[PDB]
Amino acid sequence: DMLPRENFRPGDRVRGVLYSVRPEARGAQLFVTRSKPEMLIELFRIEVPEIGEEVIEIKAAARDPGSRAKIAVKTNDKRIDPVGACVGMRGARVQAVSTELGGERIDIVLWDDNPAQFVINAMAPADVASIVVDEDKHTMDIAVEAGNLAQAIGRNGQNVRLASQ
Amino acid sequence: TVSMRDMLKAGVHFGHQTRYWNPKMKPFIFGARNKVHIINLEKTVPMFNEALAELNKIASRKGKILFVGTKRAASEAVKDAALSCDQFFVNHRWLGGMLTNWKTVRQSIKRLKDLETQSQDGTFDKLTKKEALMRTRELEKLENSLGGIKDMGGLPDALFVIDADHEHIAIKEANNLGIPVFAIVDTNSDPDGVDFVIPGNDDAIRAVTLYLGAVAATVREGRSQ
Amino acid sequence: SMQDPIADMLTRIRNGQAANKAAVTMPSSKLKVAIANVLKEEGFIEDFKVEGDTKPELELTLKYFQGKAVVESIQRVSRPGLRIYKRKDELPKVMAGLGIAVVSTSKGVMTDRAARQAGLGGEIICYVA
Amino acid sequence: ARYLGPKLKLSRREGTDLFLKSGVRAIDTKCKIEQAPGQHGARKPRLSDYGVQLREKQKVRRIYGVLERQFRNYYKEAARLKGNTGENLLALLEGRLDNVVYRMGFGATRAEARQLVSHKAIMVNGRVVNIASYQVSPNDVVSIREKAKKQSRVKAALELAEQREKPTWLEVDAGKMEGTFKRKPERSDLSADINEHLIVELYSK
Amino acid sequence: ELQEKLIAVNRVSKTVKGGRIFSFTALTVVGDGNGRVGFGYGKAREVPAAIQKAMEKARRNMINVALNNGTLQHPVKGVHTGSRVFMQPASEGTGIIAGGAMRAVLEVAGVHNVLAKAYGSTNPINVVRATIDGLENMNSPEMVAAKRGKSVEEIL
RNA sequence: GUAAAGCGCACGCAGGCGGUUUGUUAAGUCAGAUGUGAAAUCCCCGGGCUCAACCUGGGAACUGCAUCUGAUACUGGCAAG
Repeated sequence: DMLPRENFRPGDRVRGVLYSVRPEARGAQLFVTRSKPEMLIELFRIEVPEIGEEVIEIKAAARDPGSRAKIAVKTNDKRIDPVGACVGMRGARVQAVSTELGGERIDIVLWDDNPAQFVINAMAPADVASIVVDEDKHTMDIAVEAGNLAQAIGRNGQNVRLASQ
Repeated sequence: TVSMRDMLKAGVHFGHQTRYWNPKMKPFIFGARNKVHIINLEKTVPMFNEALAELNKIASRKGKILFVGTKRAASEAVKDAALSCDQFFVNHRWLGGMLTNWKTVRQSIKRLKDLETQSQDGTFDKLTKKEALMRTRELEKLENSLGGIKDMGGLPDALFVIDADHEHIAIKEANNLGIPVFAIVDTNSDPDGVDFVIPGNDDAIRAVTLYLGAVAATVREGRSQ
Repeated sequence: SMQDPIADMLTRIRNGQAANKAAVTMPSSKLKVAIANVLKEEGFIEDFKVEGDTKPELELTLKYFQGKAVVESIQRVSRPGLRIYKRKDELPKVMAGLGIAVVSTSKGVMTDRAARQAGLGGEIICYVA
Repeated sequence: ARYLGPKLKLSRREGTDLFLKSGVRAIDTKCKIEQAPGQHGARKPRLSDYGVQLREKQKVRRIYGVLERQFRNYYKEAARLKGNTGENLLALLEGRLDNVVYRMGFGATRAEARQLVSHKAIMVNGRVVNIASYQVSPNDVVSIREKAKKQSRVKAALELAEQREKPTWLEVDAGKMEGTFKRKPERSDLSADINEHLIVELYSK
Repeated sequence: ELQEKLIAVNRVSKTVKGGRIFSFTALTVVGDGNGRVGFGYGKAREVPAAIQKAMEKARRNMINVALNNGTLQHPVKGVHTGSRVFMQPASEGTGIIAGGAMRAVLEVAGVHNVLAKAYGSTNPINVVRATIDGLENMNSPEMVAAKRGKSVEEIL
């Protein structure tokens, strides 16, 4: 349930969503898993003041935990910077929120009315010349230059997986 | 979807007296019978249809609709409409800054919820009689005000309104935030704040009901889709 | 008394634009007609229509793009009180070229750019933006 | 006609390293480069709009070692000339003979270069030029004369330069001790930290 | 990414039975160095709080401005209350030639090159508003083309 | 309108401005040319004093005035409506 590389030590606090109490010998004990996207989602909910008041809505939160993450959010018709409000001063929300995950590489991303734009805005940070998504079998096909492709793919397809997810 | 004949039967075509009109409603007016303004059903119907379509579309993307009507004649009906399509509503007085000042009103909602829980799920009873009474009163107050919107969570993605002049505060709020507005707008009302104006009789009960029902149906359809 | 007809026409147009009037009618004159034509060419109005024999009425049909009016500004420059004549080098550029300046030249009334192209200046009637 | 005082003080005042000392020893070791000069150094309240501009102007002036009237004249010239004003000004500044020499690497500091120029060490197209403000043109070869070629300081300067990045707009020969001013530098070739625009604004009061 | 400049801060008083209650008004303006600008006017008993409020205000209700490269698209007048403002597009290198509150708004907006005079009143709050208005009204060539039913080459 | 500022109200000479159509004129207006608008100064590209100031070659400019030849939409004159 923990990170692969991030090793905890005593004196370090950890916040997580607990999900099970399995009855062991001589009574049960609490168990958590501080690696889900629920953890970063609630962390940004406790972080952003516009998240509670419905000025902006969190459309999708996608995380490869500890490694790399991309969440797409939009403003609920206020002409408001969702990345600027969910970022704080100089990243001072999300770079603090990444400290909740233990070093997450998180990207707040834009989203628009039509789903096509959302998918095109979920390919950041990478430009997209054209996108041919299949209307039948959910198989959006994005096409651009090699330079953007590398950034649109990432290490083990993180960006692709994130966007796809 | 909704026919012209039905509308006529309801009393949509009737408007307010000529001295109380707004000249911004001059396009939607047809004529004046017995010194009372008649709304043009030829211009109304298509607009209404369009509005309905829009609503349906909104529903389809899991949009939150808010039904506003604080006339007190059609308070019962609007609530019913809301509940049929399991959507939210404000059938009693609109709290000034319900949407613009959501974050404060979110606290109120929470409080109300807590009160409800105390009333129902706790089953504790054993409370000082005056205090208990006070609590009950508070609960009643909350229910009346924020009963429909308690499960709304955030802000709505569209706003259906039964009277534009009466609910101008709501409309204004929706404009400031940019929420789409779907107002029923009689001849006395102002259509400028409204996005999807519906020229029709706000006052008559049957007409109001008709307006509600179709909308509800469309929302349901959207949900189904 | 009525002293400047072109000016009056311009004013009328402006008022129409303000008040969201579809079409604006006025008593016709040749110069006025020419101006209207020019405007149409430059795309600030939809169409103009003169009608009548004894006392004909010019009717312009105003244009509205995305709610708001097309004729953002429209000022007389020459006026009976104080006439303005420009030489082809001194001809203005309204809104840094985005607007037009109606200028009456020896070869008829035309936009400023047109006049420049021709190689001639004249009486500057109005700026339109 | 020259600033003869403490050089590092100026740098401190500015905030940045102005390159007023050779660069053998790092500036942080020689002085408290972060702390401003004088009794009230540690205190640092945010400056005014005018003040920032003034500071910027000073920085540039300090860097090249140009007094105010001269600077003003240069600015005026730039304004007169076609193209971007600040850029033009920068180019003009660069064009100074002493500056060019420094760039080449015959002077450790700009001051040193200036001194050399003064003392009839440098030639421009085989003619001894003594003026530090002399605007060196494109394709104008500039060299150390045979008398001053034996000096140990010159070689040291060259060495220092070699450690320092080479400018693209020149071409210098260490053995021959002659450099060709190939072209007037582009803005991209110069340092990005200099806000020329502020300077321009200051004089456009 | 957003840059934010506190233009002015002013102490304002309210007389009460006891004496004078003082407070502070902060006028700020924020922009992304492109078209987007927004001013905010915040008020509080202490300065920093007021400033913060102003900033918050600014960050919502922004406005877009069509910018031809670093400068404006054509000379534009903007008025609001006493402050009437003229601003004129200018060649690369010239810098923001403008005074006070007006300058700040321009800078955030990401205009680099302007010639701008503030006639009339120079009351910061009004003048910034005026500037904003001017920016807002200013139409682009493309926009004008769209309006008029023409191509961009027809307009030049 | 309330900040300084609408004659107390009219008639009315001089003056200013003048609905609409056609014709004509070509005064205003515009175009081109010619003559002139001293040199220096200013500005542009150059050259010479080591650089600069300074000196200096050529240009541009001197927004005007006069005359000649056109243009005639607009303003004016004259003639008819």
